[PDB]
Amino acid sequence: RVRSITLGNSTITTQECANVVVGYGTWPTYLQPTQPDVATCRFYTLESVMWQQSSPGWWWKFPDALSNMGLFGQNMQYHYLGRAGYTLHVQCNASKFHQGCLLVVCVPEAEMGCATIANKPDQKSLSNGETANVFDSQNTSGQTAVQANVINAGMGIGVGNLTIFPHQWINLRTNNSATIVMPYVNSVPMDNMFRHNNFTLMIIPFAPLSYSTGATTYVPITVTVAPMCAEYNGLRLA
Amino acid sequence: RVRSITLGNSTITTQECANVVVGYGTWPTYLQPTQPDVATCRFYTLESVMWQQSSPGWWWKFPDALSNMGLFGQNMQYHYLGRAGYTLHVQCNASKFHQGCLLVVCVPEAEMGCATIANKPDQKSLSNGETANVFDSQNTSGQTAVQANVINAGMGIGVGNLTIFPHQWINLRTNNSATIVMPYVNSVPMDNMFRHNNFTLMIIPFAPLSYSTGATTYVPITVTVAPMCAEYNGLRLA
Amino acid sequence: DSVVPVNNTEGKVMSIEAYQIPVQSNSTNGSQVFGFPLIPGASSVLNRTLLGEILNYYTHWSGSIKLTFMFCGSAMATGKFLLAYSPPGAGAPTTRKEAMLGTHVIWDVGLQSSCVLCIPWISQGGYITCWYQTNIVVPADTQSDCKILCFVSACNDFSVRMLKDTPFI
Amino acid sequence: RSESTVENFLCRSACVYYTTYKNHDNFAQWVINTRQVAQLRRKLEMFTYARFDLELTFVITSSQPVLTHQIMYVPPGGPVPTKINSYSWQTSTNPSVFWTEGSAPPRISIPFISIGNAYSMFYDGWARFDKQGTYGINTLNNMGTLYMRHVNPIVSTVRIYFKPKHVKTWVPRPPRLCQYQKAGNVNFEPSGVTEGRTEITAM
Repeated sequence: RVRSITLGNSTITTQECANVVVGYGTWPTYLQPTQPDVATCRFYTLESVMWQQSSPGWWWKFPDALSNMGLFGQNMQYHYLGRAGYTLHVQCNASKFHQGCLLVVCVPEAEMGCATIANKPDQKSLSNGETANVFDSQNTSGQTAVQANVINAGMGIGVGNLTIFPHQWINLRTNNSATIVMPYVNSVPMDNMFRHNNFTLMIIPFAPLSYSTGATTYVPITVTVAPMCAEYNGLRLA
Repeated sequence: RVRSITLGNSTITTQECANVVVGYGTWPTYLQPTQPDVATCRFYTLESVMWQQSSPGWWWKFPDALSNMGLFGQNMQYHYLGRAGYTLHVQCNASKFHQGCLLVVCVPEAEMGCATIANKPDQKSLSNGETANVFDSQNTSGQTAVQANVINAGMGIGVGNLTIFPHQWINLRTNNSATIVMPYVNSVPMDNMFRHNNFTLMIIPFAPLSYSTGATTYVPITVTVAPMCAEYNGLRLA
Repeated sequence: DSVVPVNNTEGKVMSIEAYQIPVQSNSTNGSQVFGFPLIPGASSVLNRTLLGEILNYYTHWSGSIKLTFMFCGSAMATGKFLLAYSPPGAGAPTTRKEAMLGTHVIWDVGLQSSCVLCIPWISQGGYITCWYQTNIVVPADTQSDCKILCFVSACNDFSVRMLKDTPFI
Repeated sequence: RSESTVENFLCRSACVYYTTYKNHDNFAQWVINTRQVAQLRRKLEMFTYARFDLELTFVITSSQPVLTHQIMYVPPGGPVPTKINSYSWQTSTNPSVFWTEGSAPPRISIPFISIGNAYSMFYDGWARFDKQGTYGINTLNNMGTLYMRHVNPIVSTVRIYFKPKHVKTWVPRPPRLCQYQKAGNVNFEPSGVTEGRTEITAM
């Protein structure tokens, strides 16, 4: 019924009945000498976020989200060129007296618009590393701010069409988790992990959280990330 | 899923998935002519006790606990020498909105200390027959009283080490029952059941009972006892 | 296995409460729940357990130990804890993130009522800490907090070498 | 389902650029760009990556003996005219066509030319992380530039017709909801998902 998964020196627990979404039907694989690194294939658990009846949604940019994360974060600095796939585990802690529904979606090349049309968004507004950015329910206003109104997913599209990207729904009535496997996707086989975010993870409520009186007023959402088949440019003589 | 067990003229219901602890890995067996008696092999259900958020624990001494119990109680008086093993079924009635945890342990030769160091405890303070004695949360004071402070299990040991004796834990989160099979244990093959208590059953909370508002304020605990392989000295000419 | 008096603070040592690690359902996220020096023959937490008592009769000993953590909240309670182990000489994590980057297990009480660790090394130190990854989510407003019980025993073939008087008389 | 294929959806001619120049700074230019026409841009942006060859046809007219025009293509990284008589007009690595009025319009084919394995429609990154003004610029999408001049007072008008060929695309995206604001970015005015109705029920 319950499965224990160990990678490196870290262990997490998932359910055996949980479904797995493999984006684009493709599993991550290995690919001017290139050096693989398996020392980083462990689970990195991000600080959880709290889901309130009024939460508009959250997002993370991945190569950046793990930039401070130990050895993975170090390989990004010692090597200049590289690639990796990821497994993303998203779980909610809720009782049978809670209701609500989330869309958990991974979006490739999620270029985002600016609150001011004449400008481009700043680096921090686009990503705060391991700290989640928050979608707005209203229109965003600022000079370098990301236009975060959730209705357009910050991209100028309708939010209900994000289902075109690898995703899973979490309906607290039936499931409290999602697993997404994201293959490396780019126009080039390897890139500079500090100048480009391969994908963005977005968690957007479509059915507001609510609960019976006396129940806990919020639901924790945890995101755990496990890199796969990471590869970097070699650092030695030929 | 649910099992009906009938002994003699009495029936109880237990779960098929319930675990059974066989003390010391030994099942009770039969052993100057000696006469077996199967007429007493029935279930004797003791008056239940109520578990409150502040309950310190309960205990029973066995040969004595069943001394008023019909025929078993009579064989103890008609015969002078004998032996028996026991199956003890301990069950709790609680909802999914209750929490707490009990240690159910059977302790051989549980000689208990007196509240006054200079004295020895009286017979009633040691056992009240089928009525449970209660452990204290404070130090006991009296001249013939049993030192019942639960922290030392009334024996001068730390209570957390009682797990060395045959036992089972009841965590209301996962189970509401325990079954312990106790073989006859002594220095002699048969003894006088009115001058010696082979073992004491102790039920000690390690996690206080608590519950959601509106839920029943207490949890009933029922102890059911079934003697096995009872044997007594013969009462006839050779 | 015997129950470990983890909450052996002044005023708790004289009660059964010494064994009960409190869990505050609405505590600050990322705060420490509990933790201790992992030394069976010296730490006040472990030296009176069945394992701890036996080892106090020997001058030298070594082996691995097993630690079991059991959650005793309501059936409908859910949430996560981070159980982290700090190897000998590594000190102890100061934050949840630091603990997360070392060796650990995420314990989701909604799936597993208990979690078991086996320390590769215990000798005549390292640390165990537990962090509040999430709060504890319940369906109803309860009267009190939740408790965790901790148990300890020898894990593998454990060795002792020279007999001595116990230090407890 | 033939009209639904990627090739039938995208392999269609469009007028992408209109300009005038005179025979008396008097030259025209166009950077090849797939974000100049809203209908072309919206169809291409339903994908994240693409590869295609480009067919370019030039409709050239003029008004006040035989006029000859030169159309020059400068590949990414090639020399660029700043003046009508710049040396770059004669570079051998900048292909050009010499055409006279009265014949069929000029047509040339430019192959896929990125050094990446696909052109990207979107880029969640910076050309340089030290300059925040470079967000969204993928230099691998440089398709080259066209320059146009008379060979030797008249006014010429040029219409450039663009047609993708042998088109392959990857990673489909939602169609844009918002109207386009600028060609150099994805900025938008927050917009509602659909047109409204008066009540949730039928009739």
